[PDB]
Amino acid sequence: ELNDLEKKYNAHIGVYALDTKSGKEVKFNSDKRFAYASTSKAINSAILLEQVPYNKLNKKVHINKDDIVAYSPILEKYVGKDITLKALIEASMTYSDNTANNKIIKEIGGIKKVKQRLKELGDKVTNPDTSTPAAFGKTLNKLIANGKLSKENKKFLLDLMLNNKSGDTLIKDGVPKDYKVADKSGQAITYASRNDVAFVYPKGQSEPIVLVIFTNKDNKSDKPNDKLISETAKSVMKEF
Amino acid sequence: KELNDLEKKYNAHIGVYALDTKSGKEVKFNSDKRFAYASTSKAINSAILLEQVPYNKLNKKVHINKDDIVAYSPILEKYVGKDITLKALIEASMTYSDNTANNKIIKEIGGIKKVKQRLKELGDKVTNPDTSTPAAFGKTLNKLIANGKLSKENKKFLLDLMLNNKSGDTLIKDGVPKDYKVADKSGQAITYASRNDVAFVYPKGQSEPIVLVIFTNKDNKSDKPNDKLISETAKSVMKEF
Ligand SMILES: [Cl-]
Repeated sequence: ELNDLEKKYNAHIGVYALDTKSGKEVKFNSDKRFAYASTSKAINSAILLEQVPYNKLNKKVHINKDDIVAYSPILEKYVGKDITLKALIEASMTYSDNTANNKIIKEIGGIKKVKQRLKELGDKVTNPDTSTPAAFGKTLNKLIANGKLSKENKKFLLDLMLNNKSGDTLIKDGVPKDYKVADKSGQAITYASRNDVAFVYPKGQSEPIVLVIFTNKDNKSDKPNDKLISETAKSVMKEF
Repeated sequence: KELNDLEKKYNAHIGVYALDTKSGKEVKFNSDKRFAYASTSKAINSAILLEQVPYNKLNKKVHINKDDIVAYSPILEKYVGKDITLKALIEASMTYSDNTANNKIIKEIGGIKKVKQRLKELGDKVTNPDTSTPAAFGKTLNKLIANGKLSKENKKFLLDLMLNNKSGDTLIKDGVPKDYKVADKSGQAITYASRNDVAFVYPKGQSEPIVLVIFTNKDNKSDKPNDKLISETAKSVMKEF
């Protein structure tokens, strides 16, 4: 199980899983801080979807040269063009586009308005760099799984997660055939697979198990442990 | 135990130097042997910058571009096209062992040539950017951080990071007594089996620390490192104080 997986891999593992149907929790270093990478992009996209209706997603934003930052694969092709908010959220959620994320936060009212929304949600732990498995899972439940998003803005966002290929070797490989997973992978720039979060849907249950899995090796940037994350998922899934 | 025997038990090479800065008492075992180190040197570089920047001035910001980014930069990869302060680069280098934060701290000092010159000046003529010895690295952390020139502010800012470091848990912090306070920085090579820990151990009742340096590598480099070795080395060495 989980401390044997610390030994097995020589990694640290932080888990927080929450069945929202029953209130049941699985923890393990839940109150320890990890650097979570692009999984914050799922938060920033849902807070803008709280304020913009699905029909108003056809608003264009103008992209100019100074707006573009490194590791933007879609938005580097938009210097001096306009793009809808919808296509900014697909680029940030499918490609982890950095320019798309910056424009989505600009559009929320700057990072202070994101910080403040989290204080309102009751998360005094998450900051743009690090959070704990526990803080993050609760924020994800309150904002996406049991939040205030319209039927249509929440199907839009979950289908981007449901149809994402990035972490089919992480929580997705780890659960049984018949569970459906909607995940936001870490897809970190400078080091290999380390984080993954998901909404796991039991076959015959509409409510999700929220599952946060943050891991740390330290200093080995090209070794992914896709299998430390799918093993940790398997063992967690027993509890439900 | 004996240290000779832990090498025998875990099939490892151990280098260790301990100095009680209160009495002046040293423990040595493979002291003058050279080991290639990595992230334990981030605490040396953090201490040379805090020697020329007053704590109130740590809010100064540097701009990050794509070309500063290097591999395993857990925190700074989220800052391309952004500024970050100097108190924040040091916390990312010390807490998360971020490599863009370390390189930017070295550039602030004035580069590797001024890190060299500073060591030379502290009397360390052994350490180079590649290897060092347990004895050289131990006298250098003592002369820069425990009996150095840092302000009170900056010496507690730096040790609080090392004290609340969750990546050194399975190493020195795990082998000492229950009421020994341990402030450390870990390190481990990428390409072969190697595991290091340097620390400032505070025995109950004394405010002077023991400086502990433990360098280790498995005799078969293809072997997975075992954190237990550092833990058990630390336990033996502490019995000598
Ligand atoms: Cl990641």
